Amino acid sequence: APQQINDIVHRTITPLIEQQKIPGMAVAVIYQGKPYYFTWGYADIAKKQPVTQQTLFELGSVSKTFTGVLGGDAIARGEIKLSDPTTKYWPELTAKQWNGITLLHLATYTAGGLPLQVPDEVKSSSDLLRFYQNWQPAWAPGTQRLYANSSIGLFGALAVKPSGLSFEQAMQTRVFQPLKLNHTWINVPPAEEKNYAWGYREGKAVHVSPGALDAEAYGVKSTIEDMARWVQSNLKPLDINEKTLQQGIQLAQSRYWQTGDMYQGLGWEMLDWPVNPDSIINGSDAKIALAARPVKAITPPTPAVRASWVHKTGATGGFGSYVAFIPEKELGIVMLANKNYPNPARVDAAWQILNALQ
Ligand SMILES: *[B]([O])([O])[C]([N]C(=O)[C]C1=[C][C]=[C]S1)C1=[C][C]=[C][C]=[C]1
Ligand SMILES: [K+]
Repeated sequence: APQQINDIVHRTITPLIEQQKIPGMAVAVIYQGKPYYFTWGYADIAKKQPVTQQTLFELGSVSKTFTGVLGGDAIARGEIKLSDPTTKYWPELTAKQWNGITLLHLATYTAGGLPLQVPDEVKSSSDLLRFYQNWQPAWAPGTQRLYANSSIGLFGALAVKPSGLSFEQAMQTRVFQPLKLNHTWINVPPAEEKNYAWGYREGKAVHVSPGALDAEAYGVKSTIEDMARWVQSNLKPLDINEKTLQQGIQLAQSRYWQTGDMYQGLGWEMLDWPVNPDSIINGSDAKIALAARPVKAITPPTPAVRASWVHKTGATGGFGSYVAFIPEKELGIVMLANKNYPNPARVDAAWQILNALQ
């Protein structure tokens, strides 16, 4: 690798791993559009398996960027519209609080305070309908943002209904396969288990447990190579040959709502660049508090702005992920770890690397 990239990555990441006691980590830097890869430590401490470029990590909520792009692809195909009422795709949702809640609201966490998590007791399709029917919004639609797996999760499930495919099949056929993400999975096949890192929580090896709307909200596993390819695809959507997928990516980085310095896309979140990491932390879900924030509608949404810091954090019980990129600089980073360590530390490291290289 170019020595400047080698140096800033190692000089940043080695102390981060020490500070945070991270067992294993993989990083990719995308510079002038080429990926450069770095690995440290262990995918499996007990079996002494190193992190490699082929190691699978749980992306956690970075999965929402795939969900948002898959939804964008469905809009581009003319299967759904973000202006559609939720009830067009789920007419069984007859409770009157749903009147006025659109797919846009679900996708962007603005439906009125859908909860963060779907309860563990929701096990069946019947259970899931009961949950949404019984939910009482705190706020009118389109007035406050409250980050929520139950919101964008439901968006993903509904978005694929016109296709006639399961969510997983749709993601595979319409996003993973066209982009050559051949080691990216909603369900890790047995053949790939040799690559699947363990997550570590309180020093115990753990993997994400099944849950309602898991695929849609937090269920993707991927390698550093495929994640670098995902960043490249999102940096340069005009190089994508499949027209609806190119359009979908563009829709997911459109700016739909503003809160403070932050703009909400479909899965992706964005700020204007230049921006400093304290302002990114407070302008994002990377902060340690669960924040209800009033939002301003961007009427109509601003198309994807090249001068942006585009990012997403993710976690599972045992993993912590971060992706950020700046389109007008052809520059991005992926950080995958098998420990859920504090978000500000992720952003700090990412910014330190990208600002050195831009
Ligand atoms: B995401 O913001 O990373 C999301 N992830 C998950 O819900 C997956 C997890 C399973 C167990 C622990 S995290 C998230 C939302 C709200 C709280 C934490 C993580
Ligand atoms: K599920």
